[PDB]
Amino acid sequence: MLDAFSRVVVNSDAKAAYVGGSDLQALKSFIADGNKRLDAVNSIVSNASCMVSDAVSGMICENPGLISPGGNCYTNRRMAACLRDGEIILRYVSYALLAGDASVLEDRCLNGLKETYIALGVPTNSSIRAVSIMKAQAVAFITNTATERKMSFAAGDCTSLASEVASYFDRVGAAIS
Amino acid sequence: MLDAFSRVVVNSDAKAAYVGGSDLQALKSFIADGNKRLDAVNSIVSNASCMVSDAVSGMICENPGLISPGGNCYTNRRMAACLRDGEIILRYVSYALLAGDASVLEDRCLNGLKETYIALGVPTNSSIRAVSIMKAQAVAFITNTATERKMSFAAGDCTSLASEVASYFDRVGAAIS
Amino acid sequence: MLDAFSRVVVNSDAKAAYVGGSDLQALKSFIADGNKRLDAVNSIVSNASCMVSDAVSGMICENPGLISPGGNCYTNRRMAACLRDGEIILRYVSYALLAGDASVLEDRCLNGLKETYIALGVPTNSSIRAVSIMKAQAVAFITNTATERKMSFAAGDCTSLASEVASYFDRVGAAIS
Amino acid sequence: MLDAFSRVVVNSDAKAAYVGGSDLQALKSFIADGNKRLDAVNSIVSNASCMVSDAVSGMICENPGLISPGGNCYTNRRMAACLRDGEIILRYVSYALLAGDASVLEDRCLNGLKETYIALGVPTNSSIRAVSIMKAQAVAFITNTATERKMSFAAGDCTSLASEVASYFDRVGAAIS
Amino acid sequence: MLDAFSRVVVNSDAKAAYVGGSDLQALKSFIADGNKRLDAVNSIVSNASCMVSDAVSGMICENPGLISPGGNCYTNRRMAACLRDGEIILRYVSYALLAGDASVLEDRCLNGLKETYIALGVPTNSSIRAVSIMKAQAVAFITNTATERKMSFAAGDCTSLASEVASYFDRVGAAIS
Amino acid sequence: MLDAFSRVVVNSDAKAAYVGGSDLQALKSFIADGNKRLDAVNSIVSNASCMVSDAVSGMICENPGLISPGGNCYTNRRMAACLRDGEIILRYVSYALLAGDASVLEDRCLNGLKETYIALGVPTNSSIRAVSIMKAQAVAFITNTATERKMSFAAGDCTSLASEVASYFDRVGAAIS
Amino acid sequence: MKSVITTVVSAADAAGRFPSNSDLESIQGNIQRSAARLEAAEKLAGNHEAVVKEAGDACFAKYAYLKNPGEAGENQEKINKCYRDVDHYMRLVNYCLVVGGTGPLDEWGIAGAREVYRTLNLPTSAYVASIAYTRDRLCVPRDMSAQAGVEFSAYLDYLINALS
Amino acid sequence: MKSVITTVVSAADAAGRFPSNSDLESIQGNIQRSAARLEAAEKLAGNHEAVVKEAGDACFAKYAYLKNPGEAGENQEKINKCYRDVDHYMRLVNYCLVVGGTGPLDEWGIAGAREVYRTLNLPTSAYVASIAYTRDRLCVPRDMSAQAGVEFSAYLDYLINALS
Amino acid sequence: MKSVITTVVSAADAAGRFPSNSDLESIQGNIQRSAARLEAAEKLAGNHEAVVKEAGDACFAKYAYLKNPGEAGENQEKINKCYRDVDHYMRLVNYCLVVGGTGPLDEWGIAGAREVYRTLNLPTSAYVASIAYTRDRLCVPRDMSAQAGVEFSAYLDYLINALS
Amino acid sequence: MKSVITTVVSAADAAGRFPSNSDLESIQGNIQRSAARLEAAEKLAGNHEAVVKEAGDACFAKYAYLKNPGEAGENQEKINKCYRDVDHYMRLVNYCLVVGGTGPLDEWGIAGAREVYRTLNLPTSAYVASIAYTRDRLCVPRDMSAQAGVEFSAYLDYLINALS
Amino acid sequence: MKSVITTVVSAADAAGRFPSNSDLESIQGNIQRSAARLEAAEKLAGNHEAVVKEAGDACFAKYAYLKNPGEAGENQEKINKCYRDVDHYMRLVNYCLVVGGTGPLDEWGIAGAREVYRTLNLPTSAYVASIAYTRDRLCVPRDMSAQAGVEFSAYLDYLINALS
Amino acid sequence: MKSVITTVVSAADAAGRFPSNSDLESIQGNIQRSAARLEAAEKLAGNHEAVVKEAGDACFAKYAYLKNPGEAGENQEKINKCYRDVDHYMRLVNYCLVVGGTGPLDEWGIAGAREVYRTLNLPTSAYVASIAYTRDRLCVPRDMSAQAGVEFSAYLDYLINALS
Repeated sequence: MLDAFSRVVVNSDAKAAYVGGSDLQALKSFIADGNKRLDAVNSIVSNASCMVSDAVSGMICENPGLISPGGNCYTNRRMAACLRDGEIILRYVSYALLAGDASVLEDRCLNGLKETYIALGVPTNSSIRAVSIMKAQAVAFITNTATERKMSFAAGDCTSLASEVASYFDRVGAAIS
Repeated sequence: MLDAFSRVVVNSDAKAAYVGGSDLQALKSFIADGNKRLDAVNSIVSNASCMVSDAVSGMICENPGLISPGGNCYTNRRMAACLRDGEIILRYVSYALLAGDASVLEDRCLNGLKETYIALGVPTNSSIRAVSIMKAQAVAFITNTATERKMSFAAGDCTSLASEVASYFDRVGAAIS
Repeated sequence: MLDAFSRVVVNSDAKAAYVGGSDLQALKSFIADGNKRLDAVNSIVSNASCMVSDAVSGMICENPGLISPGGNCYTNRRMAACLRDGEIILRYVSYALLAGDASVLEDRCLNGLKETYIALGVPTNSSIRAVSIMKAQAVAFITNTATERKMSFAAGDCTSLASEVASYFDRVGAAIS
Repeated sequence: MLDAFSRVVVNSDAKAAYVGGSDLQALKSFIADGNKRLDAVNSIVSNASCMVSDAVSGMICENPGLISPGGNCYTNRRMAACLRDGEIILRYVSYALLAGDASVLEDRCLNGLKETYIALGVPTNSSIRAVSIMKAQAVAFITNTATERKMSFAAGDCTSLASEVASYFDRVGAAIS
Repeated sequence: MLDAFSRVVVNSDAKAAYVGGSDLQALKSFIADGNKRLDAVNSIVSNASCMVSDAVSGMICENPGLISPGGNCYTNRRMAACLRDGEIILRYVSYALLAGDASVLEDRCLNGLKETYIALGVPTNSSIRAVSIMKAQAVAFITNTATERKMSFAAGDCTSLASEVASYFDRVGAAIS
Repeated sequence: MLDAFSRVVVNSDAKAAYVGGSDLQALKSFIADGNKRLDAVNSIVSNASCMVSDAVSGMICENPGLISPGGNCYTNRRMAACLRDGEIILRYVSYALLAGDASVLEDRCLNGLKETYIALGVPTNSSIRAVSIMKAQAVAFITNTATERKMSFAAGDCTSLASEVASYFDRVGAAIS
Repeated sequence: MKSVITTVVSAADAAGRFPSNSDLESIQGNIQRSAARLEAAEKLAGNHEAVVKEAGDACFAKYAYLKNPGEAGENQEKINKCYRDVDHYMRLVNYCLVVGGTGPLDEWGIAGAREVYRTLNLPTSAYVASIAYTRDRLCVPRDMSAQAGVEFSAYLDYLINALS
Repeated sequence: MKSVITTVVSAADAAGRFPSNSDLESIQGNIQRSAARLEAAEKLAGNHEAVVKEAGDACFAKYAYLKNPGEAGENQEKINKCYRDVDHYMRLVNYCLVVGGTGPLDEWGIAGAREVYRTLNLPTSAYVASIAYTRDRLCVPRDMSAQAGVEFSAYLDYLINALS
Repeated sequence: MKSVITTVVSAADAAGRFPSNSDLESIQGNIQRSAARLEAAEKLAGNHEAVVKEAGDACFAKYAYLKNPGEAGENQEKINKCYRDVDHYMRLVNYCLVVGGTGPLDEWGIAGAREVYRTLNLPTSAYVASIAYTRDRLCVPRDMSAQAGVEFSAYLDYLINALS
Repeated sequence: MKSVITTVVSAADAAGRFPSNSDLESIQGNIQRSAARLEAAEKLAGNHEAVVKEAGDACFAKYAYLKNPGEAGENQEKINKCYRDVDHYMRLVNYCLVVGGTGPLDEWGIAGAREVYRTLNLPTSAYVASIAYTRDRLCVPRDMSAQAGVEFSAYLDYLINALS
Repeated sequence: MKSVITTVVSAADAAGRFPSNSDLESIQGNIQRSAARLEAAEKLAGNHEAVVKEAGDACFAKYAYLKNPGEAGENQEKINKCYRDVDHYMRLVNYCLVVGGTGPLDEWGIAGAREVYRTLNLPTSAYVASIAYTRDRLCVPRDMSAQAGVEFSAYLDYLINALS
Repeated sequence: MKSVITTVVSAADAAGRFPSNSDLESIQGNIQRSAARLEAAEKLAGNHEAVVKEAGDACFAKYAYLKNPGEAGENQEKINKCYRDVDHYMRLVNYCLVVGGTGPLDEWGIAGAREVYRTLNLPTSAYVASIAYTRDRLCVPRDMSAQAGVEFSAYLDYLINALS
């Protein structure tokens, strides 16, 4: 896996190029905005059980067929596997936000997930709805605008961090669509 | 794997339906005919070495090319693998008759057998002839009409049990055709 | 794996035929030329490090893009894997020459190598050039006509042994082309 | 593992003796009283959760130092291990009562347990108290003399089964003392 | 494992000494008499089945309690294990005779056998009788003095090879006593 | 494994005590002096190759019989194993210095080493000399008093870190004596 | 799906064995015990709405707190899901009585339940209250024969122990 | 030792399970089938000497070449071990009928038998002749009841199939 | 024990590596964040008795049904163990703040907790009520600095998430 | 296919090694011993019909019982398969003598033979009778040189031991 | 690619864990130490041609033998490859200083280097001479700050130890 | 110890086989090739002191930079260990020629050699110079017969290839 810094190094090595002052402004800004990124990750991990519970329950209340017989969340075994998948996806999205790079998500989570869901009969459309609800929750927590819980932060702009996490959630739906 | 009873349960669960008196008549009859099914299974298992030996020898005397060079029963190693496959198939057919359901046969024997035989160059047509001879033997033993051995039973109708075992043998040829 | 002798046996068994005097002249000649074959194999194994080093360096000096970024020998890790593959190929070619049969090469080296190189992005064309240089070296050593090293032999014709090893090298390029 | 029947066969095999009428009056009685034995095992397995939690809770309330720092039930990790061991021991005792022989308990549970507890620092004296509480519970359930639950039985006497289950519990403390 | 040659090298390495003419007269003789050694090993391996069955049968006919209940060859499972051990021991002795050194027998067969037989309750005294019968057989075959079979040899003397194979058999009883 | 912080927590947990101001003056000082500790570990890991080769070379030049036949550094295989062990021990000592606690060294390196060296015939007395030479090297590097290299530090005193690394080296000989 | 038949077939398969006498003898127990458990299954199939109503009512009677905002039963739709769940379990008990084993409870009711109830904040005590109330409410011989009642009770106790 | 009880207990133990309904139901099969197999065991126990003589007699009647030099019944001592072996097998059939399972045959008579008979050059057809003669000699209900003969015959066929 | 130091050392040891720059750089993170978490630990150490009383009080205020017969706080001894447990968890939060990692909670409070609370029929919502009340009671900078409260809150949320 | 060459190549491959001096030295044994075994192979190739006739005749001479109804040689087609099998084995002995190893017997004759002869009720003693008669019938120097005879005998003894 | 971030993420992943406080605290070390190593990276990026020229010159100054026929530097193209290699290594040192870990050296410079230098007969002493000369040539504070110099030195020493 | 005999025995042991014809045939290769390799061993044994002096001499003649400060032959004690090592290798070549296999070189000289020479900064080209000089110094039949020189040269090349 790569992080924001080794991503720059991989791009430079492709041109046999040293990383110099020209190339470092984004990375110096990444460092200067580092406390905000640690806060963003804390806001998600601190609410992760409620996010998954609420996102999967949401997917179901909107499409109650999922819990009918022959539905894919019918039985405790299936529902537990689905909640497990919501937590795994959220885990790898949180790694991507900590690292400032999607590689851990793409390589260890999304690689071969479409093929797995196809084989298993896991509805990729319902999955994407669960992920879209977790995107909505994640942006609310990073920006301290969740309706049912606020956390403690020095006031500042986290727009970029909210945009980035939204982009990671969007890759999941891109990979399994 | 399923049995005659959990097959009914799987069909009912598909309609979120309780199993009640309406649905139980076949299963109460399965129970009432239970001693005959135990006898049927005993008649096959008690003759299983002779069935396999005779069925594979039969496939060969009808198609003596199988034991020519480049034939698939040429060499002791190949002949032993073929007799082994006859015994395995007969084993899973006997499980299906004991259970009153084909699932153990389909899931643990026939799943991926066509693909295996294709890869190995095992002639699926000659295999089907071996299986058809074991079907002929099995029906003869269940009905106590084998020419070379009779066994001990209280007199009664075992037509249904003979029809059922014939249906299991027929699935093998269906799966690898 | 087969050798020159079990190759004859496999061909005879296909016709359910004994190996007799008619069939043995090639094999009696194989035996009579045996010391030369042991010398041929010694001439290759005794120079194997220099052959691989020189063959891979050769592939590179002719196509210096291989060691540019995005080239397949760029980095020490890649270069080491390539030199490793040159040594493996040369090893299995030396087994084939010792045995007087290509089966160990085809079965344990070339089986699935094209598919592996495709998956890995290993350039099959550059690989074939490395192998063609090792063919050129091998023929020079078997015939004691290498420009930079001579070895000790009783004088005699090794044309057939040079032709045979060239045929083994040619199978590699055939398998991955 | 042995059951009441194969125990007799092992004893007879030591004398190269056939099991005859002379020998079978214990086993025919074992069969005659078999419904009582099924009821006894049902009465244990139906209350097994409550038995283990009550027994471990009782061992602790008599010896509260077990849950102080340096105590072997201190931390949730240790309390969970202890509850697991209570359940494992009760499960093996229930198998011994179902089979009418101690071999499964001795072979699979008690062989190596003393050496293990000594290695881990599991107090054997406290373990033996937990087991003695489960013995009193099981004797109460088998004889339908529990204060907090009654279950449903045809009128008769299960004192022999209660004495037998007590003997299996007693083997645990004999092993680990 | 060591052979007669590497044994000499190990002894010379302990003195940091080169193996010179002084040292080589045993090994040149070992080579000179090599055809006799190949004949000796052939005479054993050609009769190995008969040797093991006759030796184990002889151990039993002298000590019939071995096949009574509680006896260590009672049951087909135990008789098969004992016959297997007779074959294993003879196979390792034959390797020692082929190599002109006991190391393969000591390292791979005898190291841990005493402790194993004691653990299993394999009677070492009866094992040593089986081995002594195989020693007498092998000495007879090597010297072409078996009563029930003659084999084909150029005229000469193999008393040294017979003494050597006896010394390897004797190491078995030395290990397990 | 424990570090200086979790060591304090383990000691406090034994008393069921909270870690308060009273308890934290060692840990606040550990943090205050943390830059010195990072420099100390850097000074070791930057010279680790030279330290191991010099220490093993020193053990040998004082006791040259170690490289004579029957000597435990005789052969390249044994000298390589010994150099590997020197590196392993130094790596575990460096972890102990980074963590401010001996547990990783005791748990992962020293637990079982004496019994292992006795089994292998590794001379513990010579091992302890190698370790004492690495102790003198590390104390010199930490205090920037090596004769052959100076490294770069802010002016101050690292005698406490030098005493601490010496105590970790001393635990090695305490374990294997 | 665990039953008398699948247990002995699975064991024969793991050893590469044809069915033999102990397998047939096991399945004869099937024949002997079936009347009692099919009696219990038909009674439960015939009257499950009434049984489920009593069981859910018993849950909410014991734990009025469930109806409080934030809690598992805070609104009417959540309360209706609770009675649905109790019906799901009683339907799996009907299946166990037909199969003659715990397979249907194990596969479709118990596997994953701990994760689900933990994650959705559904108190296991409420489910135990509904099952326990049903076991205790059973009336022999009013509702069924003694041995039908033992079969019914065994599966309710199995589920309680699985939740505990 | 393979029996109804050891099969269901070993299955429960593999899965870390208490005994459950399908296990009790299997053992109820014991109670039901035991009368028939115990009758077979008692009849065999009471008359094994005469059964074994007929069995060994049939073997040597069918295969007179056994009594030739270098063959398996070439002296009286080897013939006596042949009858002893037939006795051994009938004693294991007795044990199978008591345990209600093949375990005694499996462990004490079949395991290793191919290796032993191959190495000692004892023809398996000779053993099959003795066992098949006994199977076919059986006269119901002269010698035992119908279902005692079904139990007895099932172990004899089990042994024949194991040797074939 | 999971901490900055044990994470990087265990990673180095898995790969047979000496400590390198990224490992030293991680531990520099300790030096930077330690002031905030040690302030939280000291404040908790100095006032845990009052924190624990409020926490247990909030649990029984929210869930009065606990004090009923057969329930988890049905006598004074069981109520006292409830406060003791809340104290246990606050002492592990103190330890987490000193180590700079979840290790103390992980090893001593969370591992096995689901099994224990399930078997002893202790409702996890009762523990979550006590922990969440403490989290939400926190008043900055009255009780500690902003970043001490961030550290304290992070372990309390870690524990809530572990129970959910 | 086991020979001098495939043994040393297989060993070199398992260790990732180029051929080295012990490998070449092994194969020199190939050169030395080939004349003797190719002599034996050519003699057997030249006269196999006559050898096979004598071997099958010896089988049926020793075991007249084979011709009895039920037995392995009960009719003329079964008797002809027996002589065919003996020819198959003599053809594999010819192959072993050409290859200079047991590979052809091992792969094409011995592997699975125990299962086949057990399942089709073909007595192993009959096959041993045919092979043993051929080994004993060998006449040195009438049929071949002494060392051709040792090579021929070794493969016949190898097969007998494989069947025993 | 080993860095502060990938180490703690990889460890969280192996345990199936969300990021937690020790992970965030590690990455704060990233923030603290970055100025020093990015200073060293920018200086090396700005002046690598001059640094590489001095390092290669130092190699050939110490080992004139390299220029002899047969040797690694026998002609001008081989000498130019040597300076290219030193530039490759200095570029990987620049990358390590940007990433804040040994990942780029480990993956792209060290892995396989022993095999490559052994096989192409490139003496490891020459590479160490170039790296050591660069480490020793560093001039604080002329070239960079003290702590930039520690970061630069650490990666040069890491590479020397990797080659030794 | 790798030799003809240990190769074929280890192969037989892997497969649970007695020695068979291809194994005896391999060892006949020993008898045939032994004269040539034992002549090489005896010549080396009788003249190793003079061979070793020429070899070490050629190394220091080719690589005079070894005698410089901080390099591998910087004092007389280090030069003496260099000749001792060349002697060690020639004694292992002697052993290879006696065993008829690479085993002595493999186990006692090559295994670990890359690690040792890398850690002690001993350039492998220095060892190769000594070995190649000896290989190329060989004069046939002045120093030994043609096929003794083939055996000697083969081990020297084996060692050079192992260091390259």
